[PDB]
Amino acid sequence: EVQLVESGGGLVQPGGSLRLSCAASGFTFSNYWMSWVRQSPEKGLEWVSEIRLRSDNYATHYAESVKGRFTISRDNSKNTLYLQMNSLRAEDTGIYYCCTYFYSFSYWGQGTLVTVSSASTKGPSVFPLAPSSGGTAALGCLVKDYFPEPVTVSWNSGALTSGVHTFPAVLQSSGLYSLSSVVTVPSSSLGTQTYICNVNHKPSNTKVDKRVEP
Amino acid sequence: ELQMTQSPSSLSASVGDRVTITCRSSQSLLHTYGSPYLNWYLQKPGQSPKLLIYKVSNRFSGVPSRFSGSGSGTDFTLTISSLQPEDFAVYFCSQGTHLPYTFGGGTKVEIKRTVAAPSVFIFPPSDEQLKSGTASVVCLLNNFYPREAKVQWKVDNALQSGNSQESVTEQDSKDSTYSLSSTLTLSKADYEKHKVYACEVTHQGLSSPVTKSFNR
Ligand SMILES: [Mg+2]
Repeated sequence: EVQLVESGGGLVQPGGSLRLSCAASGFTFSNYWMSWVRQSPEKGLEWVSEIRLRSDNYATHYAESVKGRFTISRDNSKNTLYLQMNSLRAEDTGIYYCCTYFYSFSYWGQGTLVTVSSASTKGPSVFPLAPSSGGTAALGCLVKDYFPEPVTVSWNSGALTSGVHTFPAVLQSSGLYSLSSVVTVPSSSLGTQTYICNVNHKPSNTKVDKRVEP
Repeated sequence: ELQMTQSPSSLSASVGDRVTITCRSSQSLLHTYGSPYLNWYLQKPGQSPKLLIYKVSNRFSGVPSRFSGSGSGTDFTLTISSLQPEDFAVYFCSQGTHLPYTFGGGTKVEIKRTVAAPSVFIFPPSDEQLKSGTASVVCLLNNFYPREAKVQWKVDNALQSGNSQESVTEQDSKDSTYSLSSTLTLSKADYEKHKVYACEVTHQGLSSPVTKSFNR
């Protein structure tokens, strides 16, 4: 299958640089135009940049707001698309997507988060939301005080997925973010089944496995 | 540039209903070559957008028959013959006719289902959090519809204003409900000086507000 595996995004200061990468497979990469699209809550979906084929002498096009600061390029021999990003501004913050382009954005990569901020990274504290004692009981984990997004929560190393609800993060009065993940389970099993939430904050390389107990 | 405009901004319809989304182009998309290059995209929550319709009326590979595209000139429409719980997603119309490529603002499609009342859980601050010097109290509302709910924090029956944050999932892809997490944030000194803590939940599924509390 078509795979567009992106990397290279993250926290960066205003004025800074990031180089995005997109590794392609499952289709003849050199036969297709490629483009980058970004997404921010405030401006929605915004086409960024485009590169055409060898047979078009690698013509490129850019959105007006990135011209001169961004550079898209391709290495067909590595099946990789690039986006070099300089003089980053806060308005560049968003999710950046890698796209094959064939009259339309026909396949999209998973997306890499670019945050343009002068704040420092901060790993999270994980605290149990411990149940008390009626057929179904709820237990959870509080991921608190991290920067930047995102964190990931799984339960019992991905085994437990039934009834889990990971809530969207909230920006607090402090620049840090707080997240809650909860699971509903038969209160009978609370003595016969262990429950552990697995918290991953890639931006700070933090992995935390927290046992939740009544 | 070709400004793309979508309407309505959100809609809510029950399973099996027919939904029509309208996309308006600022200037007429060229139809001289053939079908104009108008594309429809579906974005599920926390997921990359996927091409649903291309060239006004062509279904992309694997896209179900219920999704259909139509339109001409400055007006194009997206229609789903029967709404499905899986179907709800933000829906986007984009033009490939001229640079810069432009997108509509999206149309949020939500499934309308029956009322379902939430299960409310309260959770006291952990001792480890108290050692840090802050107290976080969380109230969980689980599997409810409609989205609109009023959570209120009371500490010794004192209404609390401006020291709590809430967060809501998107609709479950299968049963179409929402869950809500509200977090009451207090300093440890403000936690120890009081005893009763409660969230009061008011929702259509409850004939009367349901409060869950603890003492500490
Ligand atoms: Mg609805």
